[PDB]
Amino acid sequence: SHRKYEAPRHGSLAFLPRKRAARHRGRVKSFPKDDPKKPVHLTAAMGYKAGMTTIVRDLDRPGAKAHKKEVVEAVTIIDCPPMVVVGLVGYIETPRGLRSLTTVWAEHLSDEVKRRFYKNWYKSKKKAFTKYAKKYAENNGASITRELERIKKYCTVVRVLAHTQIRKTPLKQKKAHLMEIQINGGSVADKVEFGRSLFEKPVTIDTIFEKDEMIDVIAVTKGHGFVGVTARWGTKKLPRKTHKGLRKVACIGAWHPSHVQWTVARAGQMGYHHRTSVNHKIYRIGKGDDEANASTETDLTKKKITPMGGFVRYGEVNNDYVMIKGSVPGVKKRIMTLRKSLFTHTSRKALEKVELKWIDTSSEFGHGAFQTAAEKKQFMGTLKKDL
Amino acid sequence: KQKRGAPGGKLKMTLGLPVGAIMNCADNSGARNLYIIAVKGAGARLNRLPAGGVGDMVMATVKKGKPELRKKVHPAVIVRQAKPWKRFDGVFLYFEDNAGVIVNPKGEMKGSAITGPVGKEAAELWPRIASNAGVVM
Amino acid sequence: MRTYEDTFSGQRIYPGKGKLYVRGDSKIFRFQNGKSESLFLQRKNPRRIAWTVLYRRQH
RNA sequence: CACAGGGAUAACUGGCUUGUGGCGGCCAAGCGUUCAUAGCGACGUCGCUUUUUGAUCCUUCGAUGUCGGCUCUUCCUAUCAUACCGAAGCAGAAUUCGGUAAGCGUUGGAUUGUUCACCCACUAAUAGGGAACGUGAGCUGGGUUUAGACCGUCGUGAGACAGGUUAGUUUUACCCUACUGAUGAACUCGUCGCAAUGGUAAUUCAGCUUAGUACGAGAGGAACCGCUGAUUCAGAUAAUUGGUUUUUGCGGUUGUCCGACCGGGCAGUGCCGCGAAGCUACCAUCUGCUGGAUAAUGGCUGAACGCCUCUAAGUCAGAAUCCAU
RNA sequence: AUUAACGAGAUUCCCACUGUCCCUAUCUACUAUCUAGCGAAACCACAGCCAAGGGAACGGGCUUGGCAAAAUCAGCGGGGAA
RNA sequence: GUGAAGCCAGAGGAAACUCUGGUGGAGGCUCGCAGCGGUUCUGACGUGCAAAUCGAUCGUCAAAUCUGAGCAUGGGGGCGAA
Ligand SMILES: [Mg+2]
Repeated sequence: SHRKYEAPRHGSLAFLPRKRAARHRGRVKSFPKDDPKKPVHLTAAMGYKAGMTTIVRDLDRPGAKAHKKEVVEAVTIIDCPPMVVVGLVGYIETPRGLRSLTTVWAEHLSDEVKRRFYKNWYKSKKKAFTKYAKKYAENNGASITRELERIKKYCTVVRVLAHTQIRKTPLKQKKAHLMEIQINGGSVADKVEFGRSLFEKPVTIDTIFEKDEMIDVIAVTKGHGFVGVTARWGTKKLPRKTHKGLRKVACIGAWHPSHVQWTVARAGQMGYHHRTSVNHKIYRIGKGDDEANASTETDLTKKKITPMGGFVRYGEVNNDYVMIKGSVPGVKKRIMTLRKSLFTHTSRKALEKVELKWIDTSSEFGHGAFQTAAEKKQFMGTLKKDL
Repeated sequence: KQKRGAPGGKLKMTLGLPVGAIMNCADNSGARNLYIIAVKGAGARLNRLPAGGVGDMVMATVKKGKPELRKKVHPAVIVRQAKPWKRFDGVFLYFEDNAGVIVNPKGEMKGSAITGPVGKEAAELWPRIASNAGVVM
Repeated sequence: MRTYEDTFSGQRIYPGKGKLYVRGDSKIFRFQNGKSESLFLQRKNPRRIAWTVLYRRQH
């Protein structure tokens, strides 16, 4: 007989395989559509997630109830030390898909990247690219300069291999991360020469992104061990007087089709899935050499964005950083991935031009009350340990 | 075409009191408490009781007061609640008690005076309650 | 932007922190954190609380 | 109450039939101020379905757990609302008849064990059904349907009543398969990639302006574009607010024990106040894309059939549909 | 036919109270979990992937199709008319 | 805990008589530990610690209360506040 009262479905079938992600680093599955009339430019970056904080600004939205008044919004801080180009790859088209056919690395590599190709680096001989270097300084790089011509002739898209400098962060890890970034240049000749220039030289994120524009975020979510049905999918709990368990589901299928189906809710893994979050606004790109990268045009204090005592379960930020409106998937210290957007934004809310007015820098380790130690001292008075 | 009573433009806030709540009454209409039986702009979902917050219309009866108002169903509006909630400016606030007034379906009050403070949201949406109230927030 | 002073304990308050409590007789109180608010609701006296700003000034 | 047996023989599912039950057609005397077919339809007649009830007894009596409710998934269209359209005894508004269409929804309560029903209120709407009359090693045990007991009618009596009432034990999964997840031998060890196939996701409403305008004698009274919000659903996150306290962190305090003070044990965490970190809440915050091909319908050129005609050859636009991103 | 006191008797309403509920969240102890030692039972024609067909009128085995890759761990309660 | 008869003193009234304060300690009376019993959770376990147990919550508790040993009634017979 039919179901008495109707109701929607618990959980979504779109994100169906609820299993642990296959790899720890996020995976960009599609790059923005190529346009051959722009100038050459990269289309992605990568960094580390520091924490969250609070700001205050004034709104510019004609017709709203809060037009030209002060709002309170949450933001997140990503720590982005520069990247170093290492090489480039070229793909051609085939009746079975795209495929790569050449790679050309740079002459000298760092210990950071070389540590990635090994699982036991300490008791090794570290001979990663030793013989490859001899290709350079042999017949004047003849073998090197032929592969590049091949990419110029046959290939149709080009990508750049880049790696981070993890030694410039408070992390305990020493193994760098490596990934690919596509170039949307204008011609295959142009975008291979531009790639060649950037060999073994750092590139900063302010040449990649720009303020108050919309981006996409890719990462791997937080992990929970092994959870029941009530928390995994969100089903109602059974009455208090139920024998043989209460936090369950009651009917997992009708007599016929005679098998348990793939659409019923059951216990298993929670978290550590791959996710792609979209439509995030950039509020600020802060430089690292500046010593007032948390001030504003109205709050003329001199301070840096690190709270009083460093972000909890993280160090301090001494590099460039980006401020993003909202939340992003992933815990602190985890490798974040940023990339340009695929959509077209004409909504009068994604086109707003933001100008902040205050940035919180209080301690998140408790009920923090002051902004700077100078402020605390002048208010606190004098203590017994100040001699 | 008599439009169904529902405040237009009301931003979302934490709903403090559901169906079955007994709030106070703050006006000279002769009632003392109010018993909620419905909420106007309510939705529809299995097992979920409807609820409302400061500012929106409610259908309610009276259970103790002048015998000329009892055993009937009146439209009412809430004016202050006891559960914290935040505005766009980022500050939380809350009163001591739950209270409401009796109105017309068109939006006119029945009584003539309000006794106590009033939430800012109620003033903006209903012009009559604002013009007749004292201290707001 | 603006800042406020805690009613019970005189601590400074920035935007977003604390809450605002309105008493029955149209008097508005602000508390910087839970500790101030909880003590006030128990009818305690600020004068006898050692860490208050008023207690320090009084002595 | 007992024994030997019976599916040769009943009470439930399943199977053939469809009288009764439900739904749809064909002719046209007439209703509709005049006018058979805007909307209906007598006297007759042709069908469809197995969510009603009957008829039969084919399968189970060395047993297939027999009412209802709670939770959950999926399927059908005879379409309540949502998309786009064709008709009217369609001026506007509110409505009635039909098409493509099952993608997306279809509520909160008082009385009854109820299925069924009838009232209150919100909403865009509160459509109809199947899966062994879905669902008891998933729950509950209010009713029926063991033994105790009371009343009324019947019987001389033991006792009877699809008459009323009260109290009455709900067992087992570790095996196989199915499902949710997690390892893994063979071609040396690794890093960076392609994508066959499988899955798929968003939904509805409100306010301002258009507008006191088009329409109409008047009373009344719309719509596209534009702007801002909200209901249901989905994926994350913890700066702020709240919850949690074995941080047994700090303090207060009762009884007893260490001769007294200090410092401590025990009262399965003695009790109370505050309480960081972590976890967490539409009780908190952020986010949810656009290309192709079409159906109903409206058209262009145009014969068959010197005229006409959206179709016969060719072709244009086009939906919450279908396939992809 | 009434009836004060009495009742682990059946039934209706009111005040106070609450996680019964809206709507779920967290903490503690003992298992479940892994290891060393010891170490059973119920049950079992052969065994174990589906759709339609016909058949004793609801097949794991038959006919026609779909398909189909070693060995395994923790849960689960659709089926084996268990 | 409540406080029945019997006894002492005082006060009001013309009289008949009526009031007030103590003393005393009755009741198949009452709250509530041990013993005795077994209402609810329709809780735990349900190839159990156990062929009827465990936990919390409950009924009675100075009398028709609980209990040991010796003796009597024997199967169409005994015994039964049924
Ligand atoms: Mg007019």
